[PDB]
Amino acid sequence: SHMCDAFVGTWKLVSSENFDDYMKEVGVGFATRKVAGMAKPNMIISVNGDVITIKSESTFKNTEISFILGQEFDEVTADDRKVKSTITLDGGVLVHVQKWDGKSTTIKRKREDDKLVVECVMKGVTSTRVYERA
Ligand SMILES: O=C1C=C(O)C[C@@H](C=C2c3ccccc3-c3ccccc32)O1
Repeated sequence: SHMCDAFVGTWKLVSSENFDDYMKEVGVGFATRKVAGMAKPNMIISVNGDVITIKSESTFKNTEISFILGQEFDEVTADDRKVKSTITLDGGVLVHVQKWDGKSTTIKRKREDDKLVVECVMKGVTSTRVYERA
């Protein structure tokens, strides 16, 4: 048993708060915000050795990242940013920093009760996305 056991699984989005405003702060344009904001993604997390894979599947976009903790990688975000990402574990929280165009956003993912809570932060703006097991 191991580092991210409690994250592993298939998860479905059940609530979202302030996501439009988070996307605005990120720089997402109107049409992508409207369509992206409707999506109810399935997040599929798995671990094979040191490699963590997070897939997100929705009607808007399918994304996939695989990574080793602490080791920077290239990511294509759902809104089509090309970012440099680094994901670490801090006290049981996955902390994902994305850098692009001189900007930065942090996504934290944590287990809380039977949920997986995703907090997306851009400057002063937070969005909270709550997932339950599918
Ligand atoms: O791990 C997670 C789980 C979440 O529910 C949001 C997701 C991040 C994004 C995101 C970030 C910035 C701009 C757009 C989008 C977007 C648009 C559609 C679906 C998902 C996402 O990151």
